[PDB]
Amino acid sequence: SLGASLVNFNLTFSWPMSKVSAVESLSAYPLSSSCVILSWTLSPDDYSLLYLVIEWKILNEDDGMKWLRIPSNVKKFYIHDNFIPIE
Amino acid sequence: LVMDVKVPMRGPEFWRKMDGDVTKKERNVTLLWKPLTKNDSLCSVRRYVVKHRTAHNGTWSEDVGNRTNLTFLWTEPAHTVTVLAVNSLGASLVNFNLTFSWPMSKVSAVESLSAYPLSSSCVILSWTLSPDDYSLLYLVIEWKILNEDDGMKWLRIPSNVKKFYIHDNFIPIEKYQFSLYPVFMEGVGKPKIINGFT
Repeated sequence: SLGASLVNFNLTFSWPMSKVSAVESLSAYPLSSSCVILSWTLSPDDYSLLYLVIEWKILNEDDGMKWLRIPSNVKKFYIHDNFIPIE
Repeated sequence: LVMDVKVPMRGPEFWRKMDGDVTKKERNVTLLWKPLTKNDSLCSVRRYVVKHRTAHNGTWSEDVGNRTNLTFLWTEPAHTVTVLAVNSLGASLVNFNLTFSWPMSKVSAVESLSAYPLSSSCVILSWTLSPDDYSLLYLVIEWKILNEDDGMKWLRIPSNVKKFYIHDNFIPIEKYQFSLYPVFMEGVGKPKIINGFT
């Protein structure tokens, strides 16, 4: 009612930029049936890496998208979700 | 005042418990079913009638009263049994017929079976089936603590599904043996047996 949000996030779409990688290594370990630790080592970035986005889904599925934003200043993350053991 | 308005819709779902040595042609079959809900039992059920069917003794009906259990001795190679829920106005219209046949007990329908502990009281069971030649009505999953005598519980699974959710207070320290029994018109099929925790 008083105005717009002050701090806002900007996301650019660019196909050549979609060909630029920043993650060297990525691994996931199921800490529990709902908690999974995601570890990653990042390459030395030339373009400004604002943050990361982790997308998890059932493998070999069109839908089921679940995404979470991760700060670019960390190396390990805890993903909490009603994970399906079979999939 | 609640009085039975009509005849019951469908009969109860029942399974068998086997007692006796394998070498015995004659063995005790303990039929176990559940009481019918007001959706099926309508208002009240006065008794259950077990109508048998054999190639020699023909069809004879046995009343078990309100009991949901009935043990009968099976000797003939083929023996069909049907259960009807009789109320103040009549018996249950739709009734399941289950056939016992030792050769037909060697017919398998499940290609692969697996169980997964969704939670302490939730387990998902998945299965892939062989392409059936005999007429398959449904499946019957029997789960019990592995290497135990009693405590087994069974559920009727529709044959059209490939996954089933079983919600029971399983013992986490005890591994459970799951036995999925394919039910055919010709008789009970050969089960698929797996072992898994919960």
